[PDB]
Amino acid sequence: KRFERCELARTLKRLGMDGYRGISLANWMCLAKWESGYNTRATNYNAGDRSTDYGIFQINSRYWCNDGKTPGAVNACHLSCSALLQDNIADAVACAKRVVRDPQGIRAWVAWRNRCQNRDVRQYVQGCGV
Repeated sequence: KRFERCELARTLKRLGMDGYRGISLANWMCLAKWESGYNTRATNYNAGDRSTDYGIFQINSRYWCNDGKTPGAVNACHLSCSALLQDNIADAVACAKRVVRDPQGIRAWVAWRNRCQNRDVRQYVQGCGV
């Protein structure tokens, strides 16, 4: 499923993302936009370390979810990576919350640093009624 901008903004808001650990909804939108283009079925294979990035937030299998094919990986969100490929993003959001509960926070995603950190992300939630 490829969410429409505002559709996703309200979806994230309903799931408790707005201001979760100090992160505004606009930042989460900016993350999803650059990570997957709002696409829940997005996946990126990293041939170098044999891990795969899953879903709307492109969450990595080495640490966050289990796919049974990433060497010496852990499953911190205690989810099968399949859970991160559903149209319903509740499980993915629970995992994204787990990710930011770590020391880096939203900085865990290099894409957020490159495309959202110290940028104007207001645009992502304008007109969405959030």
